[PDB]
Amino acid sequence: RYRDIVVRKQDGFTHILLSTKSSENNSLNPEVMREVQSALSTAAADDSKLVLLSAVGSVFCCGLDFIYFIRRLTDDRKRESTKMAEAIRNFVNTFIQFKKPIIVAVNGPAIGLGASILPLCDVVWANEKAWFQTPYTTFGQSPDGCSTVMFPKIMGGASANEMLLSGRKLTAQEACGKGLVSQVFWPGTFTQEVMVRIKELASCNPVVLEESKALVRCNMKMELEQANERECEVLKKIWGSAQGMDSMLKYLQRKIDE
Amino acid sequence: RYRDIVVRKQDGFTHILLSTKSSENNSLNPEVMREVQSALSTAAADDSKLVLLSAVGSVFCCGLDFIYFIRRLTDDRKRESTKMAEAIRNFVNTFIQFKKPIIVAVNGPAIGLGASILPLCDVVWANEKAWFQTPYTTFGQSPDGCSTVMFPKIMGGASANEMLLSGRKLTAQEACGKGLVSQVFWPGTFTQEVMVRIKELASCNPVVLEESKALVRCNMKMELEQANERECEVLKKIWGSAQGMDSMLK
Amino acid sequence: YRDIVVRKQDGFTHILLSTKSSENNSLNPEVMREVQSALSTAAADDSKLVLLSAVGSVFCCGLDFIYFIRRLTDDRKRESTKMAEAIRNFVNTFIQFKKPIIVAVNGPAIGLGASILPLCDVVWANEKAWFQTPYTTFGQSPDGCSTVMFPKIMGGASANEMLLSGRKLTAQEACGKGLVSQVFWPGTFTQEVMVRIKELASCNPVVLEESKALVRCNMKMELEQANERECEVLKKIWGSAQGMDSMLKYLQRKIDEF
Repeated sequence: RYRDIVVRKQDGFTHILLSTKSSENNSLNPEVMREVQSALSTAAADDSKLVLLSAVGSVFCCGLDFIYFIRRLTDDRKRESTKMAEAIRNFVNTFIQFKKPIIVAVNGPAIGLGASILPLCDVVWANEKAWFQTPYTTFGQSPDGCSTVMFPKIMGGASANEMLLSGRKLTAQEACGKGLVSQVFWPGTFTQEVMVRIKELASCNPVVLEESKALVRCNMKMELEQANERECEVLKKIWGSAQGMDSMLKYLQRKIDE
Repeated sequence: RYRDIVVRKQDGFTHILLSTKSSENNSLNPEVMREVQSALSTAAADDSKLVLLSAVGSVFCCGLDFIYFIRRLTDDRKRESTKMAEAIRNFVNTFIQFKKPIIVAVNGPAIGLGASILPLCDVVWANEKAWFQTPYTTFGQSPDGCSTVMFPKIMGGASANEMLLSGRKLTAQEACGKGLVSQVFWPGTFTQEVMVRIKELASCNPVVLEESKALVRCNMKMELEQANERECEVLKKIWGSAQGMDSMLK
Repeated sequence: YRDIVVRKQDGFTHILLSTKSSENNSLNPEVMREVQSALSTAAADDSKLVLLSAVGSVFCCGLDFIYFIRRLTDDRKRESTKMAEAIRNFVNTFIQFKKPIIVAVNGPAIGLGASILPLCDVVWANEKAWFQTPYTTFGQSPDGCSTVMFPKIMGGASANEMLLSGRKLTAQEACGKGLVSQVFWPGTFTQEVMVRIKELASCNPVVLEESKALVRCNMKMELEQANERECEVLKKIWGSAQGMDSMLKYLQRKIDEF
C-alpha cells in the first residue's frame, strides 16, 4: 500500500527505500513526504534498533518536484504555497524528532532537500557515483531542511555559503571533506560495506544507541526547530508572490534549450 | 575620492579592490579601514546585489600596519591604543552587520586581520598564490576579527588554536580543508572562474540572496558582536600598557 | 609519580604518560589522579604551557577496563558510581585548565584517550597514530564531552560514525576531521614538535592565556553541562539490566581489534 517507498523490517532494523512513482527520479512531493513520515513513525514505535534509508535506481533524491509544485501554484497560489511550506516543515521536523539512528546509503545524486536532510540523519555512507548539490538560488528559493544552520556547522561558513548561494556540486569525496558524508566506499563493494556495518550496529544494545544519539542531538534540537520554522516562513513569502517561479522557469528554459 | 581602494559599480554588483597608498602590502591602517567601510555603506544602500572584494598587487592583505601603529603609539599610548582598538572594532562590526553577500577573491597572502575578516564574508575563492596566517602571538597580540569564535567554528579547536597560538601558515589547499576558503582555483584561470560565478550570482533574485544570507547569519550575529567586543577589550589592555609592543619584532 | 613522568624546564611542564599499573597507557582512577595532580602544579607554577605525550608505542588506550572489570566483580553498583565520578573529575580538570595544553600523539589514542583531545589546545600527531572511540561495541555511551565536541569539530555525520560505529581514523583522516592540528612524519615527528614547543614557550605567558581564555569562554559552561550529562548516562547504563553484556569482550581483544 505504500506507493512511493519500499519498507522492509528484518534483522533488528527498518529499511526504507525511496522509490517514487507519483514523482520522477525520487523527487519529493507532499505524498512522498507523508509516506516517509509514516514509515519513520512506525520504526520509532516498534522494536527497530535503527533505520537504514537508501534509494532504488540511479538518483538518491532530486529534492522538491517543482513541476508538480508549479501546477499546484497555478490552481491557488496563496493556499498551495502555504501547503507546500507546511509539508516541508512537517517532513523536516520528522527528522529532527526521530529518536533512533538514521543511517543513510547514498548511491546517486542528492539535490536540494534530498541533500539538506542528510545532516539531520546520523551517519551518511556514499560511493563515488553520489554527488551533492543545493541549487536553491537557481530555483529561486531560500534554503530548507535546516541547512541555513546545519551547513555552516558541518563545513564552516565559506563552504556553506558557496553551496547555498552558488549551487556548487560536490563529488562524494568532496562532500566527505565538507562534513556531509561520513565515509565513501568503492561502488562495487558499497552494498556489502554498508550491510556489514548495519549488522554490527543492529547487534549493539539499542538503549546505548538511543542514549548516545540523545546526547548528541540535545544541544541542537531547539535550534533545529527554530531554523526549520524560520526557513519555512521565508519560503511561504517567496512561493506566495507572483514572481516566485521565475528563476525556476529560466532554469527549465536553459535545460530544454541545451 | 578614495586613495587606498578602487571601487567599480557595474553589472549588478560593486567590486572593491584593496590597493593601499598610505600603507604598504595592502596593510590596514585606520584610513584604509574607513574607506572600506564607506565603500560598503554605499553598496549597502544602492542597487548592488553583492560585493566582490579583491586586491591589487601580489599581497591580498597584511593585516594591521604595525609600523604606522608604532609611530602613533609612542606619541600617546592611551589615546592611540584606544583609537586603534576602536577602529578595529568598527571595521569588524561593518562586516558583521553588512546585509548583502560579500564574495572575496584572494590572490596572495592574507595575514592577521586580513585572514580573520574572511569568516565574516560569505564565499572565499582563492588561487595557489594565496596563503593564510594569523601570527598574533608572535606580535604579542591576542586575536581579532572575531577569529576567537569563528576559527574554532570553521576548523575545530585543535586547528584554530594552532593558527591563533602557533602562527601556522596555511597554503590555499590547507586553508580550504580548514574551512577558511570555499574553493581553490588554478592561477591561470582564476579571474575568469571568479567572474563567471559572480555573473551567475548577480543574475539571481537579489531578495532571495539577502533572505538567504539573513537566515545563515542570524544565529551568530549577537555572538559575533560580543566576540568583537571581548577581543577589542583585550587589545586595549595589551596595547595600553607599556610592555605590549615588546614582542613586535625585527 | 608511579604512572607518569613530569619534567619542568625551559618555560613549560612536560607530562609523559608511562603507566605501570595498567596496559597500554590506560587510565584508571590512580593514573587519572596523578595526571590531575601534575596539572594542578603546572597551573600554579610559572609554566607557560603543558606538553602532554606518552612513552612507548601507544598514546592512551582510554579507560583501563581490566581494572574496572576487577572492581565490577567486587561491587557493581558502588564501583560504577565511583568510576563515573573519576571520569567526570578527570574531564573537568581539562575543561577548567587555563594554560595551553599541547598534545603530541605518537601511537593509538582510543576511547577517553581520544575524547579528551578536543579539550586540549593543539594536537600534533605522528603519521603512525590512529584514533578510535569504540564506545558502542563495549556497551558504553560516550565520554570526555565528545557528545558535543565531536559534532563541533567534524560535523554530525563524521561524529556519529565515530561514536556509534567505532570508525578508526588514521592521523591524516583525523586531521581532516578536526581532531589533529597537523601530522608530522615518524622520522621528523619529535623534532617538529620540539621546535614548535620552544617557539611557543618563548611567547608572552599572559598573551597565551588571554588568547586561550577568549577561545574557551563561549564553550566552558556547555562543556561542563556535557560532561555531567555523559557521566549521568554512564551511571544509568552501568546500573542497568543489560549494562555489562558487552564489556567482557574487552578481555579477548588486542587494542587494534576494538
